Amino acid sequence: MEEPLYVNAKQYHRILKRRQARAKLEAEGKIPKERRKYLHESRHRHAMARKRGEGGRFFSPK
Amino acid sequence: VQELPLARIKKIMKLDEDVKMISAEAPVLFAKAAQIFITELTLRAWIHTEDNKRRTLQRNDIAMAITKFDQFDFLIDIVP
Amino acid sequence: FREQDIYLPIANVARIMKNAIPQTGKIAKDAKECVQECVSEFISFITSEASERCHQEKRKTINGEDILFAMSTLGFDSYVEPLKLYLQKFRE
DNA sequence: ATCGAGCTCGGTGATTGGCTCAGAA
DNA sequence: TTCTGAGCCAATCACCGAGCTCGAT
Repeated sequence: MEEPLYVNAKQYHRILKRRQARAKLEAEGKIPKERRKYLHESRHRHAMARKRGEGGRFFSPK
Repeated sequence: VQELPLARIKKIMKLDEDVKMISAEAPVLFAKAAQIFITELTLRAWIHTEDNKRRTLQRNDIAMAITKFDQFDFLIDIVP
Repeated sequence: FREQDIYLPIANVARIMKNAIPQTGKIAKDAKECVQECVSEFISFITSEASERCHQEKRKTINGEDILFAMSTLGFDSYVEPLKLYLQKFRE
């Protein structure tokens, strides 16, 4: 991961420092390495709870 | 009419420790900028979907737009 | 750091994505996930230039001019007016 | 004076998964 | 062809925005 003027001239130097910023966050802080299947325990329990119509969809009146 | 969470745009800017106070107008500009960005990225990627005769836009469609436009050069180590 | 703390909501992103295309069209999940990452990089990218130019002028608050200037600097000079325009129909 | 960080609070749309067949392969 | 994976529904609740107080420029 590295290159010189083989990228937008205008943009070059920023990309560079932003590489630094991330390489920091990675090294130290917390950048989630992988995506979670769901985001909130409760919205999962609620989606699991909902009555479902035909086709695995939610429902609607009749 | 369109929208995007202003609060979230902020939360994202403020990931940087160098970035301390932020004006009100800023996220508001960014809402629209991101909107134009997301809009004109997708637009470009879809060409590559139609080129290939698919009806589903996919990750690699995207990478193929990034590589074909200088203005998007800054996403290189975002999408390998 | 949670996902909700560092990306725009996915459905907000898809919504817009879906507008950009044939109404009949489809979009991969991995596609949406991807733009979502990008847009977050785009946000951060303009900022670090703005933060540079904004602290370079001995100020402490990133404002309107800052962004727009950063955008000219990085080749988004095309976005500049339509924002300005859209910047006169929401403020006072 | 103005203009932002950081609370709190209440109103609301993003989040969510199973079945089906577009459509990627 | 085979068979993987996106769209489709709408009810809860985390998060957003509109009010605040306070301390800075």
